[PDB]
Amino acid sequence: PSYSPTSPSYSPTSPSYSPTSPSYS
Amino acid sequence: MNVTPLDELQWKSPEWIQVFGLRTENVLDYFAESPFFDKTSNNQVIKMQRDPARRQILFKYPMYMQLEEELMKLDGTEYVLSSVREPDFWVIRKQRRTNNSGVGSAKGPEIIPLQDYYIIGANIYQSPTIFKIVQSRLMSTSYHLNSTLESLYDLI
Amino acid sequence: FDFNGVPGQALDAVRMRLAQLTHSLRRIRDEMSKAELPQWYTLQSQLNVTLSQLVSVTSTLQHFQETLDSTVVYPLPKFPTTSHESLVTTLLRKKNIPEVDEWMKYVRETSGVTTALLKDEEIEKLLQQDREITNWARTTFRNEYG
Amino acid sequence: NENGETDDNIETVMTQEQFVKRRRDMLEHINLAMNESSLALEFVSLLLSSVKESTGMSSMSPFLRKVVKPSSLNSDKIPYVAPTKKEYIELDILNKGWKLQSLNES
Amino acid sequence: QNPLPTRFEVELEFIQSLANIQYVTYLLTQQQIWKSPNFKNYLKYLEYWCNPPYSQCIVYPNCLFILKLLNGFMESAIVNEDGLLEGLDELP
Amino acid sequence: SLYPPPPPYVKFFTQSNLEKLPKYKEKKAAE
Amino acid sequence: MSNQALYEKLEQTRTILSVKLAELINMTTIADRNDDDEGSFAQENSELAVATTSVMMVNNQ
Repeated sequence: PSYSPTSPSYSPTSPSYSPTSPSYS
Repeated sequence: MNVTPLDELQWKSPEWIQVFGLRTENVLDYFAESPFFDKTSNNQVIKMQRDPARRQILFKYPMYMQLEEELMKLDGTEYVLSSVREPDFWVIRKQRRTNNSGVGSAKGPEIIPLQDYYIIGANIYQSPTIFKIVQSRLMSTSYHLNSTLESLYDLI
Repeated sequence: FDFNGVPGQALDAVRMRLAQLTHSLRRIRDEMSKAELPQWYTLQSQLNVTLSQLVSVTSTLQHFQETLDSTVVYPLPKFPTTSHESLVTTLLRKKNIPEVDEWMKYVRETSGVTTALLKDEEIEKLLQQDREITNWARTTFRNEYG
Repeated sequence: NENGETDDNIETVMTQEQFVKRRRDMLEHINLAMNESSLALEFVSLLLSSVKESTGMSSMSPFLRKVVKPSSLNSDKIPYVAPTKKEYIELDILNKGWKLQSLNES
Repeated sequence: QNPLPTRFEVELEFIQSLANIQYVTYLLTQQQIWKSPNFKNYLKYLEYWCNPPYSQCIVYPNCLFILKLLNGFMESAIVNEDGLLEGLDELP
Repeated sequence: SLYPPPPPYVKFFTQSNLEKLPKYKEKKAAE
Repeated sequence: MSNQALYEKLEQTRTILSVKLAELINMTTIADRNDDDEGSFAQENSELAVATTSVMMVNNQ
């Protein structure tokens, strides 16, 4: 009962959270 | 010198040739994660040198089940109706993907817990994370961005 | 009985304050878009001032179980439905810092320290404590305001 | 004096591009934090384990379509110790003096 | 017209283009090329031009200095998750 | 973008190939 | 009447008194004041949120 429904926004296009360095064998 | 620290990428395609398809998957992870440090590998090298409550919940199907016996053997502090392990690494899985932990088990008749690290493993990548670490994340992010917002209240 | 009671003791408590900071931001976000008219400089401070307050309670709610939660450190295992559409899982379970961490360095390097170790560092602590004690001097001067 | 202080408290301005771009800054830079507080609402679905948890969960429309209660943890009260006891943690408290200093400079 | 350049010709042309500050900038503030260590490793490999007989082919001497800087920077440069070079985020 | 991309040879500069290099250089000693 | 108008002014004055003090005192806490003494009751633990106290202090105080 805080407000009513819960505000969507879900996002994978954001800045980024993952890096990358163990690509090499 | 830049670190990848709180889990990042995989090791990929290199034991994709050696082939990943469960059971072998665990060993592929070992090379990849750069995170087999003692017991599981140690068990591996010695040979290479020449239930639990959670386990009951888990239930092991195929050769990894055999290894499991070996791992208990490797690492078992023994009490009357109980056994505890040192540094074993192990897994829980489904279909395309699974998740694995490296743990310490404390047992009893009506309860048993393993304290460990847990790692999920989909398509050549490992995830190892923490709530509270998890929060600080987009939380501090929310606020730095709110203070960009507050800085913009530089309006008359 | 199959699977486990994992964690999340005060998780409900985080969610509540996580929501209120979401709820106060979200509403300001909705208005923020009717830039046709800004709500009254009273109104925005009422919403953006308790909207910042919301994050103090949400800031503190994090520390209160702060031992408990970084210790809990749960990483997800789920339905393989989570595995399809992928990323959502990478995204939704990920902790980082944004472009943010950078002015965090600007700030860290803005201090007078960095690689000189322990003995000289312990000393700086005693010195900062002396600054807080010279701040007590504020107590003395406040008596004067009388 | 009061009228003039009230004028500065009327947001009022006649700026072209100057006034325009600035308010767009507010929109985006505020929106970011609004959107990241929504990751905060996603930790809500992360509970699962309870009906009141589902309630919190429906917060995402994607939660409306991602049924599972998904996640689980163990015990590293030891890692809490490491967070607190590390020489790194002593040092990090220096990041507290450092940001706070630049805040005092502001 | 001449045939397509040789590898030696391609690398000599390329190392020398780094003598142009703007271009080096356009690279430093790329995204993709810093995700993987490939480019970073390539630039260190290119230091082969800094010694004879190779260096005797360099017409644009600055490119060698800039390569050296560029290289030493990279070793301690922190790479963001996207590719963004961290130590540069404040600049355009 | 009149600014060229780095030479195609960059793709070969993986950490896996770098590791194999010292032994390869040896073997070689034996366009 | 006049009385009610003044009351407000007095309250405003009290508010003005109580916040350069919070800027000074919170300065101590913002600068981080981790205590070897167990009795001292100010906290700055978690990363973001304990230096966030510094960002909030700024805008608030």
